[PDB]
Amino acid sequence: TCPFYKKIPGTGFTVDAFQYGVVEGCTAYFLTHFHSDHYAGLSKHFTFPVYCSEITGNLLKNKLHVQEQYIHPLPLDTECIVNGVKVVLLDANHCPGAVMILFYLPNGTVILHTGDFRADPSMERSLLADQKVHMLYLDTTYCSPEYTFPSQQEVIRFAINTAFEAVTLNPHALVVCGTYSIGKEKVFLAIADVLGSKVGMSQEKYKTLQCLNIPEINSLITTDMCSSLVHLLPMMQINFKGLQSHLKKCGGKYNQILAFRPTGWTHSNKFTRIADVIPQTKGNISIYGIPYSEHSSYLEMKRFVQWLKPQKIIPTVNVGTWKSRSTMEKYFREWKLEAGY
Ligand code: NI
Repeated sequence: TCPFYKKIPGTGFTVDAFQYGVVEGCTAYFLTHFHSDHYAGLSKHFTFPVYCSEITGNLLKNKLHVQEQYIHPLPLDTECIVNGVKVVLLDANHCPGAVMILFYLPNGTVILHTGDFRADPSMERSLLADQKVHMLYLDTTYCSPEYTFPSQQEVIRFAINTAFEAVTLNPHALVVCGTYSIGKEKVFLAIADVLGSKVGMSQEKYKTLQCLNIPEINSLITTDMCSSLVHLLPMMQINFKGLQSHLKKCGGKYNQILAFRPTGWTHSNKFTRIADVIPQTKGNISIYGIPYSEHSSYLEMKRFVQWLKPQKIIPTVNVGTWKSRSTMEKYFREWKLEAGY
C-alpha cells in the first residue's frame, strides 16, 4: 500500500510509486529519476502511462524494457498539460535525467516535488521565481547540521590533481573508479580527460552511459579495457581483495592501482578537510574515499527552503522513525521563525 507522501492530492497522480501494484485512482505515474529505490517495481509488463524526462525514458526502454507506447517523455522548463493538469519539469541537479515536478492544481494550489536534488542558488532563477508554492515534498536526506561536505568542483579538483600526480610519477599505474548506479559520472570523466585516456568498462555499464545524452560520449568511453588507463568497476569490488584480483587480469601492463570510492557523506567529514584527505594503502594499492554528493548539504537545503517560503513541508526521506521526523520538524520551524514566513 502506497504511502501518503507519494500521492498528489486533487489529481490522479503518484510520484515514484511503482512497487505497490495498481494504485487505486492513479491515471499517470511520474518517475523523478532512474535510481532503484524510486523505480522499484517497473518492468516490460508495466501497462500504465509513465511520465519522465527524455533521459529517464531512454533508460526505461533500454535497461528495464518498458514498452515504448507507455513512455511519455517531457521536455524541461516547458509548461505541459497531463490529464487536464498543468505540470513543469525542472533540473534537480542530482543524476542524469533527474527532475523536480511543479504541479498547478485545478483549485489554485501549487505543489513542488523535489524528487532527489542538490539545491543550488541557480534554482532561484528558474521558473520557480514566478509564483508561490503551497506544498513542498522535500528530499531531506541530509537534514541535520552535522552533514557538511565540499562543492562538487572542489572534490573534482582534488581527484584530478591526485590522479595526474600519481600517473606522472608512475606511468605504469592504473586508475580505478567505483560505480553502482548512474550519477557521479564527472569523477571518472574528469580524471580520464586529464590523463588523455578513454574510460574502460563492462558492456552493461557502457549501455547505461549510452542512454544519458552526454555530448561527444563516443570520444570519452570504451569497452576495450586494454586500450584505457581509467577503469570502472562495481563499487563492491573497491577493496584490497577485489583490486588485487583485477590487477592480475591486466596481463602485467600495470604495477600499481590508485582507486576512488565516491561516497556520500561519511563521519570522516566531521574532522578532515578535503585538502587533508589521505588514502588507505596496502602494498601497491591505494583507495581514496571522496565526499562527492548529489544531495543537498544541510546549509544548501536551508537556503533553498528559506528562499521558497512554502506554506507546508512534507519530507520524503528519513520518514521511518519518530526521532528523525521530530528532528526534521524542529529544523523546519527554526527556519521559518528565522526568515519570518
Ligand atoms: Ni537518487
